[PDB]
Amino acid sequence: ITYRDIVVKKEDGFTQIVLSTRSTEKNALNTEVIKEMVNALNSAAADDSKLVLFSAAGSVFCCGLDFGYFVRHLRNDRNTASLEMVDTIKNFVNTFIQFKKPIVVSVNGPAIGLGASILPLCDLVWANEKAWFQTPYTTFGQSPDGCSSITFPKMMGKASANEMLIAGRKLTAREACAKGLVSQVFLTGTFTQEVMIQIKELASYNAIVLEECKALVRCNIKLELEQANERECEVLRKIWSSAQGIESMLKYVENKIDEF
Amino acid sequence: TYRDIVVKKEDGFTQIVLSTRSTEKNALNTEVIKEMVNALNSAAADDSKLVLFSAAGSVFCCGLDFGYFVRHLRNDRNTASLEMVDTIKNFVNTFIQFKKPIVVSVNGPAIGLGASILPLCDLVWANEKAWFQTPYTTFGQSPDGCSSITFPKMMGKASANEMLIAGRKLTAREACAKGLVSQVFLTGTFTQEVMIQIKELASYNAIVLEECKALVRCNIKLELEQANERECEVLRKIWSSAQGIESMLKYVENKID
Amino acid sequence: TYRDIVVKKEDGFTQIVLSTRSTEKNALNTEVIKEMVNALNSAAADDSKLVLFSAAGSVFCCGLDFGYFVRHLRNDRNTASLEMVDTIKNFVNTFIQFKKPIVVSVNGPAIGLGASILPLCDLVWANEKAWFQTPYTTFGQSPDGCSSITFPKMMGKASANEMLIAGRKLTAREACAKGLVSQVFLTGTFTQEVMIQIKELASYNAIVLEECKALVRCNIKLELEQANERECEVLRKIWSSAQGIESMLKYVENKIDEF
Amino acid sequence: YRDIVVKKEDGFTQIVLSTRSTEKNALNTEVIKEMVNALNSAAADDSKLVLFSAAGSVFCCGLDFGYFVRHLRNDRNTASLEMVDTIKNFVNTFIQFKKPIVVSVNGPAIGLGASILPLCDLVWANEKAWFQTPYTTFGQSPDGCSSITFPKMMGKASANEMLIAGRKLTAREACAKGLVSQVFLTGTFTQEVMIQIKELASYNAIVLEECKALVRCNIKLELEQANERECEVLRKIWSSAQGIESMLKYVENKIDEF
Amino acid sequence: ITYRDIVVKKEDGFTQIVLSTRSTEKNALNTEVIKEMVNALNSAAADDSKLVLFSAAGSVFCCGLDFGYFVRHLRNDRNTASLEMVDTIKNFVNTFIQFKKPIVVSVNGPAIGLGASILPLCDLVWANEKAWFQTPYTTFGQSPDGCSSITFPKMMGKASANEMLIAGRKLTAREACAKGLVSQVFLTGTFTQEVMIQIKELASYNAIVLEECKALVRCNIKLELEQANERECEVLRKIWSSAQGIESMLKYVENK
Amino acid sequence: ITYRDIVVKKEDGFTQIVLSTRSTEKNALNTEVIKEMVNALNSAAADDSKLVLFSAAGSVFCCGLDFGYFVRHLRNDRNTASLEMVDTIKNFVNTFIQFKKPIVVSVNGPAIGLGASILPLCDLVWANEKAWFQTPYTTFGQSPDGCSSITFPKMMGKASANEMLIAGRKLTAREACAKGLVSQVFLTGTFTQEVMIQIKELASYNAIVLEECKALVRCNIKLELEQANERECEVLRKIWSSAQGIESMLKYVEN
Repeated sequence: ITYRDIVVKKEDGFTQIVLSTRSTEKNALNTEVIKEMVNALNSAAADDSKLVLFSAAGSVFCCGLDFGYFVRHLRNDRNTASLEMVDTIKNFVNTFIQFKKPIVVSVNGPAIGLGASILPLCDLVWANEKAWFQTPYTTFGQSPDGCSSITFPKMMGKASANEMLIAGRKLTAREACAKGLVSQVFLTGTFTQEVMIQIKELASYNAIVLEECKALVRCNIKLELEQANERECEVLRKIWSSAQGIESMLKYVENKIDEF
Repeated sequence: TYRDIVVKKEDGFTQIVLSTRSTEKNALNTEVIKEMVNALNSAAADDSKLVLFSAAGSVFCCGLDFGYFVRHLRNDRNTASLEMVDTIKNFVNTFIQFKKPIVVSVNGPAIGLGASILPLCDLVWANEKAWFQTPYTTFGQSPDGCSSITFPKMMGKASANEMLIAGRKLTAREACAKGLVSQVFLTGTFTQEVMIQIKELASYNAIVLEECKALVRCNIKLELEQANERECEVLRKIWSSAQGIESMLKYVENKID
Repeated sequence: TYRDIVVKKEDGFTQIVLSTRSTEKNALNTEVIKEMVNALNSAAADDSKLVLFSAAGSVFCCGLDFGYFVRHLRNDRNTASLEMVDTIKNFVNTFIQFKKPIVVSVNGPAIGLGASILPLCDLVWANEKAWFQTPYTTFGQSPDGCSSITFPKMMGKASANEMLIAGRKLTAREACAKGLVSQVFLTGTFTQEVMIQIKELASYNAIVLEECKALVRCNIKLELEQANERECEVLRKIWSSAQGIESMLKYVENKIDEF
Repeated sequence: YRDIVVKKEDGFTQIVLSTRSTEKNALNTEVIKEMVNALNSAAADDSKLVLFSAAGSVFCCGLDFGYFVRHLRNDRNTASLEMVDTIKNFVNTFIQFKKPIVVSVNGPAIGLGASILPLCDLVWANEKAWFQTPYTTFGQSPDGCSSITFPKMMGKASANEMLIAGRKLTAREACAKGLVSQVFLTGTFTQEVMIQIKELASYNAIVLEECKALVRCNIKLELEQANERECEVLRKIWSSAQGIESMLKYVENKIDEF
Repeated sequence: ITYRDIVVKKEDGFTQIVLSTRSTEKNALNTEVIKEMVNALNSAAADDSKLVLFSAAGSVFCCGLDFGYFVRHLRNDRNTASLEMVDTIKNFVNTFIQFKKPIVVSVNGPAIGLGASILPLCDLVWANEKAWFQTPYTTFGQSPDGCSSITFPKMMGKASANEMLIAGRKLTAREACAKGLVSQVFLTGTFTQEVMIQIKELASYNAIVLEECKALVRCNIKLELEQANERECEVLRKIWSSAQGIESMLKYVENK
Repeated sequence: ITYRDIVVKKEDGFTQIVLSTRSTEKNALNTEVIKEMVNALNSAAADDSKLVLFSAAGSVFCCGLDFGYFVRHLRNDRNTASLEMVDTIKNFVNTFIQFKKPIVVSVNGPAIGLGASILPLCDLVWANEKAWFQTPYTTFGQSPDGCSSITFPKMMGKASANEMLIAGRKLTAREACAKGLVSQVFLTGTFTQEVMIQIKELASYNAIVLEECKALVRCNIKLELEQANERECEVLRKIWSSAQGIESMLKYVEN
């Protein structure tokens, strides 16, 4: 397949999946982009690669959900649109939870909201030093997504995780790395060649050793991730179908656009 | 009316301030614990969105008042160690069961039970001059406040044992890096800043705040409960023994602080 | 007397010092493992309040002696990998089951099994010059020592995989920031600070120390047991396979020690 | 409430399934949300326990497939999402319920009407009632956590005779298999149930609730996990062409044995 | 070692522990009786037996906790006494949980309360047809003990378990056998000789095989039992340290 | 698709595997018969049947492991042979654990040791009324196999499980049905007739539905079964490579 909003590049030993949106700005996630992503992942699961590189094109890595888009739909019909909304997010998150091959994610810029919370679901997080990370859930008017309700407290402690989850604090690549969110930081000048050279190193390893490393790590966390996803989504379906949650989303979008 | 605490009902939040009169340095006796639990029970049932837990004086909380407790253990070992353990369990569980977010503001040193309760709260705000220690092996006790699981969870077992076994102190900056503290505040503007930040938190959607806490507390709650009971059972055993009382007396007669 | 370790029964603590003769740079063969288990079983029964696990020489423990195990696998794959995997499993379980606190002293590189057993101990005291690696992808192996769960628990999944999959080395200070090491020492005063702090710990209440260990280890023990079993099950599969034998044969032959 | 009758009494609240928007106490969306509402009220009131019973000749024939297949056939995607959401939340209300629930079974319990019974605490059945979970006849995988609760009370082989083979159990054989906990004679079923409920309502409220809590304790998470997995599967079956097809076949062909 | 409330017999291949109380009626359990049992259980763990036979003398196998005894102590100081009471129960129950050899329990009279809830902790339950079984906790005014909050639902399903735990119903030996509580029912006439024949048969088996069958079975459920015992005792302590809980026990003992 | 010891029938909606040994007595299991079953199951898994029917030919179902076969091997080389034996049992048992389609088992006569202990790993168990069941591990001189150390207590309680596991108890088809080991009992005259009617009934059901019921029911117990299989095999390895274990089997075979 060729995609509207993503580019896929099949190499020997690895498959590249590049978020490069056209129907949204700065790699925002709407329904269509998400189904393309899940589609590219499913295919990458089945091809002859040993691992996947998840990267993004342009300025930001992923700004998360496109609330400007979703708020129109929930305003039009909140009970249908939040069912669909929440079902596509859950499916998205589970695609990461279920993925058998290692996923290296390569972060070129800002990762926000759902663009940030999916990161812990991959196997290696490689950040450009100029990227920063935020899950401003309380600004959005939603509770956590992407299993960040367990993965953040697990990697940074509950207090530190709540600084992101409740207080909506941003983290530089180096702060995210210290808190476990990011596993390696790269100098900006040579980011993509350095990522390219390290990815090819990983692709030269035994495929079975790679799958087994990931399988063994994934054993005693997978059911926790499944449940967090299920629990988060249930909560989001009741918030996004509520009068306050819609209003909150509206309020957020009107403010976001109101700047010079 | 409260002898050892102050309760301030503010817009969207309730402030409980530790300010002891029956103890020095905000130390915890059974009486002080009782007040805090009741204050917390009241705050949970009121129309605030969250609780700010802070303290007054040079110290945040130096933990259990062992000078007070050792006297009671020497009177009646079995009664006093049991009441002591039962009141701690209840104290700890109140934090574990609490549905509203609790922000804790630490303006000075937090020692022993004063530091182990902090992981049970939602955010930990610390003055840069605050420091942290759980010198259980100096006291002559095993962990309290669930710290036997919470410390290993935030910092890994080794770093956690540096505190639990080796009795190491952490600066607010070191604690922040180790996950005990979530934000360090500058000394000059400490109280005004904490108040600005709590008010902004109290401006957030109440349901979003509770759901968020509910989703986080969710896969840890039973472990916390199990750990609280296990911790308290070991403490009752230690504090009812001659060896345990001897340790407490050693600490009270030898301590310099 | 042991041919690969020195045991110093001391006042309130027992020292187990890895100092192999049958292997180079404190590598682990079947004999070395067996002695360690012996010493740890004896130390579990003495009236020491705690164990200090140290080493002698320039390296702490470079992990599995692959030059030793490779011909042993090349001979009798099925039984030999069972032996090999069972002796590791037992070595690892001994740490998991140990009731007394273990303080480990690291005065050089800990590589592979030499590094993955550290999270099973209680305090990790490292010379600033010590470094840490689990280069599993280079060995041709899946994780061992329960590192499949312990590493992601202390440092998070992604940071753990930098070690487990990407084969990265950590300095003492970096290992400390990531949970693996609990105290870094200056090289000049390392062994003397370690001795004075061990004796301070040996002066604490024996019951209190045993109870701190029990409560901390409590909600993680079955996870460790299950992860050990699961990892050994996979290692039997890999080391008894054509490609896993070759990977080991390739490593011990191509390897040029950076320690 | 259109479809249920609540009867608070001394020490216990009775909730009677008595549908008028459906036949034979079938569960449609309306009926389910009334039941959840009534259960939530019962949780908040001063009763020590709940009696869940039914009016008419059938206890509950489960999902009203005639009602649901109309919705599924319009919009597979949205209707299967809504449908699974309402069942999950129904089932979850039983899972989370803190007071003992005694269920009084007066007639056939079928499909979801039998799969909820193990989520209650005592099951008292008329000797003339029978039990069936004909999932393979409907064309669905199990619901109500019966994928784990049936194997747990009677072993997997016997559970699959219900779940796969579609076999009926009399009240007596359901009793031997642990699904029913007491069988009563038919003539004065309601009189005898009522005296035993009054006996149970004489017990300490805290003791009753601690007994519930200590049992539900061991199994609550497994129940939530089974509910979750089943609903995931049903979302896939009911939004598929095979699934809709199976449900229409069922609705159109052969009518009721209750 | 001599005991006042139990008789221990070291036979060839098995040890027989007989509950035969002198300080209680109907083989009721008070602190000292429980202590003597834990002691004889530890001794039998250590001896050369392949397995233990657990039985009782008299018309009643075991009527459970001696509430007359305990209520006196709880009256004095409920706080302190409920802990002591709950800790000796926990330890008793844990002694069965951790026991590594097979225990065969032989029941020739009513087993009531704690007297019945320990049976699922044993390995084989052999009962006279005239034996019956009851856990009338709601009559006592307590929540479950002996791990019965998980052992009864796991053997009979939750609804059937609650007919015992909540409704306090009695099961005949036959009914308890159909429910998995009893594993073999014997006709009354030659009950003890029949039991003795069968225990010697079991003792003929390889000791390691016997210990290994037990360890592999117990392995899957050991934590759950320990946690059940933990929760149950925590709840019993808060019931027996309350006004309501002492009232319940007072009423029960007075009515008697 | 050719087998010495089993007849496979790729039928309409279902595949029937018939145990009919020649290399052993009474459908007994040795390395080769076990390896044939595994291959035949793996093939059934891959074909377009919606379910598997596991039957046996003649008057006995399966008397379990052939100890006359195995004990010569153990005596010859206890370490190698006890490991080989334990590895093939593990893979056989795991084949049942991991199986995605329902398996109906048709039990025509006695099921003994591993012949009875695999029964709980299947989904439906239909027994001729004259069929009986035993797992006499304490007579063989071994610990449990087939996951029966967890599956027996989960279906019947721990006490009734040890009647079988420790006490050598034999269940009639009726008692086994009452204990949850058998799901249906069929009167003698009409066993094979009825089994065939009923399996055709089930093969008329939706394939995905059948596979989903199996996946949902297995879900909850999968890891426990795997851990029990691993655990049992470890202990058996120990017993079968010990003098007392070899002594036990030898005695059993001589008697």
